[PDB]
Amino acid sequence: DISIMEGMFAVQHVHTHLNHLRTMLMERRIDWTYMSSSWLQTQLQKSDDEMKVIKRTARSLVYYVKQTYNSLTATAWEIGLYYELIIPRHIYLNNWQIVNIGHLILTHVTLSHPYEIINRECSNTLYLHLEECRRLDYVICDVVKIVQPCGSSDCPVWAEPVKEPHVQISPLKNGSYLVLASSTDCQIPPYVPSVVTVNETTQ
Amino acid sequence: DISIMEGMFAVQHVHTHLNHLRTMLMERRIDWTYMSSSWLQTQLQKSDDEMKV
Amino acid sequence: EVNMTSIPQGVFYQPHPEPIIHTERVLGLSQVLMINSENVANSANLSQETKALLTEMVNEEMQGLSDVMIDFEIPLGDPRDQEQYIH
Amino acid sequence: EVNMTSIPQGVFYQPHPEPIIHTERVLGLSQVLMINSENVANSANLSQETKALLTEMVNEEMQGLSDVMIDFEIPLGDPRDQEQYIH
Amino acid sequence: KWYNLQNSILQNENELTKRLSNLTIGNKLKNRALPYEWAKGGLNRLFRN
Ligand SMILES: *[C@@H]1O[C@H](CO)[C@@H](O[C@@H]2O[C@H](CO)[C@@H](O[C@@H]3O[C@H](CO)[C@@H](O)[C@H](O)[C@@H]3O)[C@H](O)[C@H]2NC(C)=O)[C@H](O)[C@H]1NC(C)=O
Ligand SMILES: *[C@@H]1O[C@H](CO)[C@@H](O)[C@H](O)[C@H]1NC(C)=O
Ligand SMILES: *[C@@H]1O[C@H](CO)[C@@H](O)[C@H](O)[C@H]1NC(C)=O
Repeated sequence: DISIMEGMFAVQHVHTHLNHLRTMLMERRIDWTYMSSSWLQTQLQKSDDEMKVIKRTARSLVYYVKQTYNSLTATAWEIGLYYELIIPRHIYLNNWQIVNIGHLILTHVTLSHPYEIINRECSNTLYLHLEECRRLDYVICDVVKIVQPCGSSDCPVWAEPVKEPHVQISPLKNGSYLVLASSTDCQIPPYVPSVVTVNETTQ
Repeated sequence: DISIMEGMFAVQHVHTHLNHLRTMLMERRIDWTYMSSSWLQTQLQKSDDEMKV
Repeated sequence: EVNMTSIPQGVFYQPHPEPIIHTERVLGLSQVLMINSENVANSANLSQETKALLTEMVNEEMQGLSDVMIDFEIPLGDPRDQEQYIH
Repeated sequence: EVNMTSIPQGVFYQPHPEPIIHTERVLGLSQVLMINSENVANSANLSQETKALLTEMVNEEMQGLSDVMIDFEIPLGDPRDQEQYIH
Repeated sequence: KWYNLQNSILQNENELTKRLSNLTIGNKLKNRALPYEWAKGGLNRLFRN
């Protein structure tokens, strides 16, 4: 009995990993535990950190599952996998998004910026304009362009008439609020955008 | 041998839950079995049914 | 009480912590998995009775996977050619 | 045979059983998991030989998870500031 | 022996197609593709004993 129960543990251990592989395959991902992935790091020369992005954003497709041996104490199966890999060119690990509020003087005035992302990963800041981006895991974009910071650059100014009161409030995702109000019922300077944080609930 | 095989069951039990957590993390979800989530129900006052959403 | 800070020119910056990849090209590959139980049986020390307990699990898992896959063929050549279709 | 019912004004109603949330705001948080095997070993009664069987599993699972994560840093402050970058 | 489980289905198909194309005249197989009992000049190139 102990001889049998010792071998049963290996069966359970294999069962867990096989179930995980089945879940990953039904999920149109790739289980890299079952695949080597070491041969393609040398064929195309990439860093260790750049290979993780390639591994993470891979999509798979199963086009045949078959059984070749059907003995009572032995079995053999085959799965055909077709998968697609996305090769990157840059990574841009440190990013900041830009929100434009402007000021009102009614007339609402907002400056126009060509760039949308600021990169501080390098020593100098980079200004990136993104086009046709896809939101799957990390942001995937076909084209990103470096542009000048509204200097060696030109920025149009657009002003639109708006009626009073025209108050706008935006949550800041860290608990603060962005307020742009012509009128002032709370202790807030008018006509100037402000960041507001409160200790208790107030209106 | 029985002393070893008794402790092996706990290892298997931990392995199952750790694999589930890894799947959830690769899936950009949150495994609430590994996280408390009881402190933020009091900081922001919400009903039991509103916390499930 | 309230806390304040005046934005100078009405421009604010959001963290936005997700990376940006800027892909270059996409590649496609094919591969076969070849699940076999004899290798696992030999690596372990199964005794002709736990082998049947392993093949049963492998068979049921593989059948469960195979119950939702359509078993088609991958196009690789040219639609016009007749020799490939004849083959 | 057929079954009939005349719609009075040409307007019909679909079940549509999914809920509708109408969000208010979005928040962001950070947290650390701190996986440790000593707590599990102490809670159980491992005997200096099943401990090595537990650390092996924990290590292989954690390495499998770590093989697909890029290990970047979360932006939290202001892009202009030089002191944070110097630090 | 060239037909085995260690190869994939496509691999076996390519093996069979190449061997059949090499050892066939019209639609008739060569004697060398048969066992020694089936033909005088058999070399077991395609079948086995
Ligand atoms: C949510 O994030 C925003 C954006 O960072 C925070 O607003 C900023 O908070 C910092 C920290 O207090 C402010 O810096 C301070 O500026 C004053 C000058 O008025 C200076 O004397 C202090 O020594 C300190 O450096 C910053 O001005 C403020 N506004 C910005 C950056 O536009 C906000 O506090 C965050 N909310 C929470 C609840 O964490
Ligand atoms: C708000 O200002 C008060 C003093 O005016 C200060 O004690 C408190 O820490 C501030 N709250 C913040 C910065 O969140
Ligand atoms: C259709 O009408 C017949 C009688 O006209 C009735 O017996 C049958 O139950 C009806 N089918 C429905 C309501 O689905």
